[PDB]
Amino acid sequence: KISTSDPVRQYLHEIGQVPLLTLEEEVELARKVEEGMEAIKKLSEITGLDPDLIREVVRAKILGSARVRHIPGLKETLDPKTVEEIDQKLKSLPKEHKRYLHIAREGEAARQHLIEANLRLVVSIAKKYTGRGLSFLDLIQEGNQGLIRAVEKFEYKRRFKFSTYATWWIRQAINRAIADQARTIRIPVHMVETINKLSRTARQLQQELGREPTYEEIAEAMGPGWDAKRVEETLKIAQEPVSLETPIGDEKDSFYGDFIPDEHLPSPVDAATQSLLSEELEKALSKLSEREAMVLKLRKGLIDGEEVGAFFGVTRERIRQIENKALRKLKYHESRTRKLRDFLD
Amino acid sequence: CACGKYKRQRFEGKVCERCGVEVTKSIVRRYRMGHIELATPAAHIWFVKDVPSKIGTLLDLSATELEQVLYFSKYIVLDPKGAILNGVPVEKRQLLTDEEYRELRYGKQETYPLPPGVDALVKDGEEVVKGQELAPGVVSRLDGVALYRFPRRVRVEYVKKERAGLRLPLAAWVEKEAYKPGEILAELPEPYLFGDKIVAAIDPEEEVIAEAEGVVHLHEPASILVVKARVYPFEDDVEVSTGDRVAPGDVLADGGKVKSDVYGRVEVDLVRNVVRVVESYDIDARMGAEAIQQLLKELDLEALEKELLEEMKHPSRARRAKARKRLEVVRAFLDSGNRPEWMILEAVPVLPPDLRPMVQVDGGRFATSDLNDLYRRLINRNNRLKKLLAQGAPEIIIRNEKRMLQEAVDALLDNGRRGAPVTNPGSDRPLRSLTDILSGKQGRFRQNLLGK
Ligand SMILES: [Zn+2]
Repeated sequence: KISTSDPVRQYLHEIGQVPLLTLEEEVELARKVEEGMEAIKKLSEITGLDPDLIREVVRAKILGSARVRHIPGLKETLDPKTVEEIDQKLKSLPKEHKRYLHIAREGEAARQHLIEANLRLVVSIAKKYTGRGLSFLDLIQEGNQGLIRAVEKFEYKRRFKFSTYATWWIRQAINRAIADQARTIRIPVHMVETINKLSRTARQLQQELGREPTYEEIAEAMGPGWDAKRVEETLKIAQEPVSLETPIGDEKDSFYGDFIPDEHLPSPVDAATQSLLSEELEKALSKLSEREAMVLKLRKGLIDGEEVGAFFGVTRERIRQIENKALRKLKYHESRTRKLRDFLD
Repeated sequence: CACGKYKRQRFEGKVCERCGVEVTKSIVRRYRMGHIELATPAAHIWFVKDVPSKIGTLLDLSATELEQVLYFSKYIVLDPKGAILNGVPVEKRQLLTDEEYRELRYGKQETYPLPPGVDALVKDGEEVVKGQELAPGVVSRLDGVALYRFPRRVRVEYVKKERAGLRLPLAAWVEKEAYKPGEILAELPEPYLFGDKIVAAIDPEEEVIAEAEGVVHLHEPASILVVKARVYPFEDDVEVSTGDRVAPGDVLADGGKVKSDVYGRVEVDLVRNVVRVVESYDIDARMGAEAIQQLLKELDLEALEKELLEEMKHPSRARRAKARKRLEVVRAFLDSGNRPEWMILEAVPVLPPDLRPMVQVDGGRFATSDLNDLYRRLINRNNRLKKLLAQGAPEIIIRNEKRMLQEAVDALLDNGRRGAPVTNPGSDRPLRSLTDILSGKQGRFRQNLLGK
């Protein structure tokens, strides 16, 4: 039906059936998550397999079958045979190392378990970074990605609990998202805060003047290197675009995007131009010397805009020689049979 | 070209060595198509929400409600097989809820009831919890009445200092007597003069005792797992060695997913050789376009054609009428044209660029075809999805996103059929959906005839 409610209910229901106890459960899971790490690494140590491979195989066996490997990550790990081979060596690990295998999986689980339990935490946080320009669900989702981030770095050895830790790692993820996706024309985090400070300042300035500050105040109040050109520029980037498709005039049925003209396209007038220009330019180019004329015709009209580097083997003296003498005979007879004079431009 | 290696008409049909640009003006920039590759498919709203759900009609599902049910949220439809019961056999095409679904795959019943104090229920439960098979309605005796009303075995968790006996290796290291030397026997204090057995009652925490530093004095859970616990399984090589050997060899998978006999999950507790084996089995449960993509490929329209042919002329008017409407769609599909697996979306065509401009206006204003904000919607979601799968994946969050994703895929195609997307606070306006472009108030075919 309506999407917010359903997810809310969805995780709230699961937290409702499994919140994590203050100390015990978060401690428990944590301990298991870390042992998994220590396990996986020791596993890479004895198998010679990359911790990345050991991590993905335990993931498959605990989180999902061939289905989750094939669709998400295209196909480099054979759906059945590949992962299985890896699990076999894990079994072969006698009593000593087999232990790390069994631990890794259980740890992987714990992880995923703690992640579930602390989803209310995200939404509670994400709840306040609402009106920033992101969808509540988008916001929670990024914040969610943030909690997963915290899970990788939390050191249970250092007594503090995951609550305060997740807060940071989540708030970071959210604010970035807000800065990276909110606008249609991407704006770096610095420009963002910049804009916030700019806005905030315009607020304190609105406070007393009764005059929406000229870009003079803003410069001053802002700080060290702020000037009128700077603020006029920032607020120009601050305005989000407009809907190319928008109801205009009397909204009866007006759509904004038809009114903008086109530039690259040669309005007939220009196509006719290129025709005569090229035909006449082509006639002159032939009744001459295919030497310094093509040099300057090709150097100027074919690739990019170098007198010396313009002519093949013949130096500058013959260049200027024929350039200026051919260019003028060409111009002065074109003066006789006036075809070019009427500036095609 | 972009960089300028080749710049005129002589070589009009060739591409640049270091950068790819074949040319004739930007009209190419306005007619070319790009695509987005979707993580986990989603489906066209054009085919799912027309009155006759072209997919609901073809796939005999609840033509209008079963779809909506599995599509946007998590209501699973058992796709191929799922041996374990609900009370009745596996429902080939029927759908179930998260709750009951949950009850299935992990193990019949989950009951975690953890005791209030340290000595009353912690003792009732412990005595009957570790090796004793606790029958249904096991009346634990102290706070109120701890009621365990379900199946097979039980696993308790933590304990204080009322008296320590028969528990796991946690406390072993604490009182160095038994883990340092063989002194657990003399640990029984004064009557030994006239497996775990500790002192009369000396330790009260869930700690490590170097110096009582790594601790956690708290509560004690007594969670009843309804699963069958095997301690000494043996070796029989008919099928591949199932379960475990006495103590040495353990062929079972670790403690997540392992199918041995009709029972299909296997947890492992290396404490006592205890191979926890839960009972539910391979139950293909899916929700979303994923589920329908499968169902759609599996169907041999010829069979359903012939099946409906018989259903059509033989039974009475109620079910045969439905069958005639359902044979219509199947006919054309096979007749001439293309085959029906395509209705599902996993590759989203993207409209050209110049047709969804980004332009400089007055003052320095800009203007872009609404389509572009929608596109970003999808691309962002689709990407957040990929990264969400890779990072690790807690179920709720992945679906949560998949939902958004779906929604998004609707947005560009057609907006408003299900909710209406809005550019941020400024105009509560439906971002023109590709649909609205074709039909719309003042759309395409429309103004294709109003005038040029
Ligand atoms: Zn190039």
